[PDB]
Amino acid sequence: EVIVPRSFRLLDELERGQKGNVSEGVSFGLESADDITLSNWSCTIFGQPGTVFENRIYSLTIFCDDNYPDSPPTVKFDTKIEMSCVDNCGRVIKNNLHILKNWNRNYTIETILISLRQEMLSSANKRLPQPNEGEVYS
Amino acid sequence: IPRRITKETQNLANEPPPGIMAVPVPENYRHFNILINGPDGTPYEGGTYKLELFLPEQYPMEPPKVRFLTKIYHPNIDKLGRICLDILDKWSPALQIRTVLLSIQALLSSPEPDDPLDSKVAEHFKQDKNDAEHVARQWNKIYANNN
Amino acid sequence: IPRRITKETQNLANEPPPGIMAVPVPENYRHFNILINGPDGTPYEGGTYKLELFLPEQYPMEPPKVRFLTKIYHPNIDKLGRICLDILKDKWSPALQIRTVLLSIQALLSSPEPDDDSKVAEHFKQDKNDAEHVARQWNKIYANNN
Repeated sequence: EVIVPRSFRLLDELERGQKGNVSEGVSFGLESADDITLSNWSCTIFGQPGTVFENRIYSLTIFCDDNYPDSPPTVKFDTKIEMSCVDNCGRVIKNNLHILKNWNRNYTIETILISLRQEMLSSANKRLPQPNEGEVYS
Repeated sequence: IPRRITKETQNLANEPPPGIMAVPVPENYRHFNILINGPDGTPYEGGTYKLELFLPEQYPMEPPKVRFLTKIYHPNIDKLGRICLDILDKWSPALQIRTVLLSIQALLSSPEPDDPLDSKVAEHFKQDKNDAEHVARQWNKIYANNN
Repeated sequence: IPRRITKETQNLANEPPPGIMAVPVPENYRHFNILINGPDGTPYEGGTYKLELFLPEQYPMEPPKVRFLTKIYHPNIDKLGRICLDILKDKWSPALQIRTVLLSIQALLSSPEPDDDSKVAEHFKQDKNDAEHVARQWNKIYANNN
């Protein structure tokens, strides 16, 4: 098997995100334009139409550590969101998200963003009341 | 003007916890200015840290809001000074402003990099504790010199 | 473990082009550490530039992946060390090898291509001498041997 090193793996994901060659409702790029380690990712997921999350954008931050992609990155929302997999500080609970709970190296930052958009559709989160549009954690 | 807020205000001014100072802002009894000394035996030793505390309308039914104004290199405090404390869902009217400030003070002595709020800072504390504390000690020197 | 990759690895180690050094990473035979000397008569003169190169699954039908690790002020190299070069993009051929890629990057340091929107490229367009002055300072900061 061909082992793609961390740096080139992250550069490939960056090329995809920057191009707009991404899934619908998700966007991802680097938090800092000159972050050579490519560790801190500024992300966005769009709220699912027909749910309480609809018509609003959620800014969030994903951090890939030195063992990525062999180990899961950490996820944290900047825009305030009420969900089963998100704690009161915005951090995604690893156990409450299947792709983070059982991480595979083939999963990407995109995969995480899509999986969060899916969790919006679940019966537990679908009708759950949300704070005002554009609120940050405090 | 609730009786509890006035009592807590007086309790903090007359009998403050060691290394902690808390006074309200004139013409806003809900706004608080906090000074916490960096604990001994930590990279923050000798430093003075500014914090702001807001009491919401529903207090003490709802928890207060707190964040650092002074920059600090700590795995459980983000770049904007925000913290992640359970007692701010695990909140109860049984707890007081004094409880929150003591909890923040305790956090400076007990950083938990495995339970991080700033993942970048946290990875540094895990990979190289000495160097992370060194950076934190330098931050203390330049950002927390005197208030 | 292809015969070509081994042959190229040995060729780069035994007959390296002047100012070029390439050696695979012990953990990964397809991942290369690279040094390229800053060419004479450039703002990068005397500088030691680190790069990493990866040979992807479809090599040699597709080009190697390459980036600078040493920060550089150059119209064709961005803030992450990514390189705007034809043979890395569309103009690749299996007849070209790692050697050719490294030589092209080296040549690119001597012959910048400022007509290939970027803030850096615009700076080289408007004031070449001042942009090279900035580049010379970055070379001292980022590309020394100490």
